[PDB]
Amino acid sequence: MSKGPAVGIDLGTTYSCVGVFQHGKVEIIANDQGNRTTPSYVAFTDTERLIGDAAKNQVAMNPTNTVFDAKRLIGRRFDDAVVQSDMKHWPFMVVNDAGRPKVQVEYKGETKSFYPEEVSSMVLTKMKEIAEAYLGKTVTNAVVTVPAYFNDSQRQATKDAGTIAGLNVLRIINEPTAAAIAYGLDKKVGAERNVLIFDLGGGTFDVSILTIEDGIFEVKSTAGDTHLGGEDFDNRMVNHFIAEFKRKHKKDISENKRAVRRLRTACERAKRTLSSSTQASIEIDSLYEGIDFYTSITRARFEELNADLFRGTLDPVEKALRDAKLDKSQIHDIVLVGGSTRIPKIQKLLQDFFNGKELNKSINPDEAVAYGAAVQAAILS
Amino acid sequence: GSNSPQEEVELKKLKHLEKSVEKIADQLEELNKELTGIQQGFLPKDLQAEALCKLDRRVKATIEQFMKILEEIDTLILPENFKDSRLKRKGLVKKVQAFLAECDTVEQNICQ
Ligand SMILES: Cc1ccc2ncnc(N)c2c1
Ligand SMILES: [Cl-]
Repeated sequence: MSKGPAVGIDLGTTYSCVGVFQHGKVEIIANDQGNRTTPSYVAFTDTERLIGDAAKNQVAMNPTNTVFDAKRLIGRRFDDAVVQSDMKHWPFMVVNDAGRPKVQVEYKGETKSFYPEEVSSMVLTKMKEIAEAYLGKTVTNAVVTVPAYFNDSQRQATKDAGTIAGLNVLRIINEPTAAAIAYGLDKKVGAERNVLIFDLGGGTFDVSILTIEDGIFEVKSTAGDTHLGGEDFDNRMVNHFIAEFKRKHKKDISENKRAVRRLRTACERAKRTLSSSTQASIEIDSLYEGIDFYTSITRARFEELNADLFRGTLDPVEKALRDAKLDKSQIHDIVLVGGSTRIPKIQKLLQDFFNGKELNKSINPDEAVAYGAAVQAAILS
Repeated sequence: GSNSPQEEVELKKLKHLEKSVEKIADQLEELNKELTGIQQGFLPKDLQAEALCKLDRRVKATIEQFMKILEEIDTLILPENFKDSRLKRKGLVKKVQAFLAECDTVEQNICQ
């Protein structure tokens, strides 16, 4: 294979995305399964190592040996409050190796430990292979994104993950900076502009305020909730339908894991439908004890069930503005990143907070960060 | 006697699912035959527990495949007038559920 162009990779907590700037435009590259985003999952079995969709697809089968959330560990010390808190909820083992966290798994019948950058290199190897499979050319150069709050150790470890994956990391750039680059906010004529990045996706909520003066990006403030996402909105819908089944049939489906999973999957789909329709219907035959569950939910009810969570997204916005020493009227551009920003109520709440100001939302919010990184990668080529 | 072309679209998705169920049911049948073999006791007893527990990954893969079939079936919306599609969906869910209860029987007899 001949030498290909440089790529932009958004290394995410739950999913990763790879893009390429070619023919004057960014193309978001689909994986082997035809998916534009790949789960940041690595599975270790008795026979193989699985990355992405193949790793996520077998998680139920191999929960302990399926690693995810490596990004929550990368560049951190074992005794970090974040590492110690997150550990309680992971099915895989996290061990201490001289102050450093390591994931401990069973791989081909052997106990093996991996540093978070070794796990993240496996995900980066997959993104590199996804790019090569599409282009039909070798891929070496890439721009990899990191959250704006990442420290020196977290940034170095992400760069190290790229080096292990055989990538030449051209630059490491902030996720909110990548999103501002995607919308070309650094190319707009005039004085300094204040940009608010509203990132609600990949199981985290990040609000960043940037000051772009003569194309130079300055992080003024970062705020958010590290454990907020679409899964929280799904849980509210699941709870609504569990209560509804109890009211209608006087039966509790909650201790039947398969019934709860069928309902949860149906709610994830229903939530997505409610971003474009005002009603979503669900038909689940023989959900529990032979009872068919045929129901529906309106966008209004979904908004009612999640009213506190949606409104609560404005608290890190106000905190970011306060820390940046800025009034909401001083924000020139608002950018929506993450899949959950597709929710019409979230858009409505945010636009109303900014007194009817139009939102930058044209670029697919799941792909905006890889998009900006692909633009940067082409610029640095 | 008001069979619609639109219902043909639905019945085709269901038929495909029925075929997928047949392939997974064949894997379950093979697992059932292997589980039965080990139960005979021709293996050294000190090694019976490990052979039974070696069937765990396969049983779990079978369960997962049936769960993914149910999740796919659950995406279907069939109007009340699609009587034949509703009966095929119902029959298929019940068949998968009876296969899942057989998988559960295997899980209760291995790694114990
Ligand atoms: C692709 C897609 C479509 C609609 C959505 N609605 C809400 N949250 C998401 N994460 C969504 C993703
Ligand atoms: Cl593609």
